[PDB]
Amino acid sequence: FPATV
Amino acid sequence: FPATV
Amino acid sequence: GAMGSMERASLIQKAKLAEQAERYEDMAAFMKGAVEKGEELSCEERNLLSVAYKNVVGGQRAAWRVLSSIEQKSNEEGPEVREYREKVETELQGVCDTVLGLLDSHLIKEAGDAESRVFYLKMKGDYYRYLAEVATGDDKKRIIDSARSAYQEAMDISKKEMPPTNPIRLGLALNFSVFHYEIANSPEEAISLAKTTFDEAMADLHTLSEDSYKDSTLIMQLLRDNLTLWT
Amino acid sequence: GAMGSMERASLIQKAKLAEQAERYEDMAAFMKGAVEKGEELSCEERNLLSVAYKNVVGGQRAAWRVLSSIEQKSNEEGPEVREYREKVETELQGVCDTVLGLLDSHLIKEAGDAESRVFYLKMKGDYYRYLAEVATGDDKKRIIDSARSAYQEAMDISKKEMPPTNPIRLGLALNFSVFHYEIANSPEEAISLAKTTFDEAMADLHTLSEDSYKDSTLIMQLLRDNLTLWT
Ligand SMILES: C=CC(C)(C)OC[C@H]1O[C@H](O[C@@H]2C3=C([C@H](C)COC(C)=O)C[C@H](O)[C@]3(C)/C=C3/[C@@H](COC)CC[C@H]3[C@@H](C)[C@H]2O)[C@H](O)[C@@H](OC(C)=O)[C@@H]1O
Ligand SMILES: C=CC(C)(C)OC[C@H]1O[C@H](O[C@@H]2C3=C([C@H](C)COC(C)=O)C[C@H](O)[C@]3(C)/C=C3/[C@@H](COC)CC[C@H]3[C@@H](C)[C@H]2O)[C@H](O)[C@@H](OC(C)=O)[C@@H]1O
Ligand SMILES: NCCCNCCS
Ligand SMILES: NCCCNCCS
Repeated sequence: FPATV
Repeated sequence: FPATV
Repeated sequence: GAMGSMERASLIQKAKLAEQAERYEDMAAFMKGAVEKGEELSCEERNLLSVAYKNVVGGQRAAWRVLSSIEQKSNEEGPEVREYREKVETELQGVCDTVLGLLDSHLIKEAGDAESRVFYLKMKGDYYRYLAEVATGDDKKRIIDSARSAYQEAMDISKKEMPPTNPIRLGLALNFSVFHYEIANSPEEAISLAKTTFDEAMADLHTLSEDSYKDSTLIMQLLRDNLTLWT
Repeated sequence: GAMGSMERASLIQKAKLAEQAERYEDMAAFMKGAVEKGEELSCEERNLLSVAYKNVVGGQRAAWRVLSSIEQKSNEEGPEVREYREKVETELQGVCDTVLGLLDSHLIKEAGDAESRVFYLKMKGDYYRYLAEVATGDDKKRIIDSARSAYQEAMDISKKEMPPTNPIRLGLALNFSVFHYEIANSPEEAISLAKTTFDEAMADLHTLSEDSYKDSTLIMQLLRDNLTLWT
């Protein structure tokens, strides 16, 4: 999955 | 800490 | 409510202890109690609220993904996997509704300064995005549009009031770019947003103090990681 | 009770799904529901019960250790750290009492075969040992003796009925050795037990099938790790 913050 | 299982 | 009899300072102190102990459910409950005292959160307090709920919902989303994958394999060429996936899904939805309720009852209307306003609107887009990940009914389009509208309002303010290296501005762009890619089926918009955000921040790193932007440096690496994954 | 309306097979199936999803609180609740159906657990089912509670109490013990350490620094040369450490401690105690209650009401009296009997008595010693780690009152000595008596009964049976390479026999020796070292202030007994256990199992590895004892191999490495830490 792509990274989020 | 020592290992336990 | 549940934390009604505890002093606000004690709830904040206990939220910090729960963070050190990795007890994110307790940390979220203490921070909800603190928000419910009715005073505006400080910058450090806003971070505690966000970390606590991001960790709680993070665990539920990881579990939902595992269950959803097992369920998808069971329907290829019993009721238990579906029942358990629905249980996890309802718990996840309950946590997102709790966060969205705190944002819309306390935090958003009182936030006047750009930094807090963008922070809470980013959270609103994040929690609507988590609800969109599990939405399967006639409500999915409205949930997705609620996430988009929150992210878009936050983007409009951050571009006007914050420098391009501000970690909240960068984090919002990182997450709105992921929303475009994963939720709105707009990979070109996701890529354009991550690229412009990274490029604009790179050109502004000349104005910053050396050890003052470790968070922005980490977010810039995450934009680059996504751009590498997508291109 | 809470899981009273669900079929036993469905509870076991859901316990396995919860394990894959890393939802150990759900896994423990499903396994408690399955034990409460009144049928004896199978070997695979006993492992599910043990893993679920070991992970739940593991997290609480890690948190208690962090809080206890902060509390110790605050009393060197407010009430919040103590209050929160006591909250975590009471939750941990509640989980140990739940496991001990299941062991003493269902599982131990019905276990006739050596493998299950030693498994449940090892669990009884483990959960009394976790209660001893936080015990500070006039009850501490009795709790420690309850852990010792459970481990000792399990040791007596395992030496008579199981080969020295049996993973349950090895795991019991690993944990009873840690009890001697950390709880009973008997480092010489802890070292002697780990050394004899390791040596006896090494001499019996000649009788085993190549890929059939990965668990015993892992436990033997843990005995060696403790012996290295202590000597
Ligand atoms: C519980 C909070 C603790 C652990 C005390 O702080 C978390 C972190 O809190 C701050 O960092 C924030 C922050 C994060 C940084 C990227 C962490 O940076 C490093 C270097 O670890 C991730 C966090 O989840 C947090 C609080 C959240 C956000 C996110 C919130 O959306 C609503 C938007 C971007 C980002 C902002 C607010 C960051 O500034 C600080 O700037 C960080 O310290 C440094 C040196 O960068 C600290 O690690
Ligand atoms: C949820 C359980 C799953 C993940 C399905 O199984 C856990 C594990 O279950 C079994 O292993 C047990 C077992 C463990 C093994 C040491 C794991 O081995 C490897 C190679 O990972 C640790 C577990 O906590 C468990 C179930 C517990 C005990 C412990 C219980 O005390 C009351 C005594 C020693 C040990 C015994 C029962 C082990 O046999 C199996 O032998 C393991 O498989 C292999 C190939 O060794 C499997 O990983
Ligand atoms: N370890 C203290 C982290 C402070 N983060 C900045 C709050 S705005
Ligand atoms: N992955 C299945 C694990 C089986 N372990 C042996 C049960 S006694």
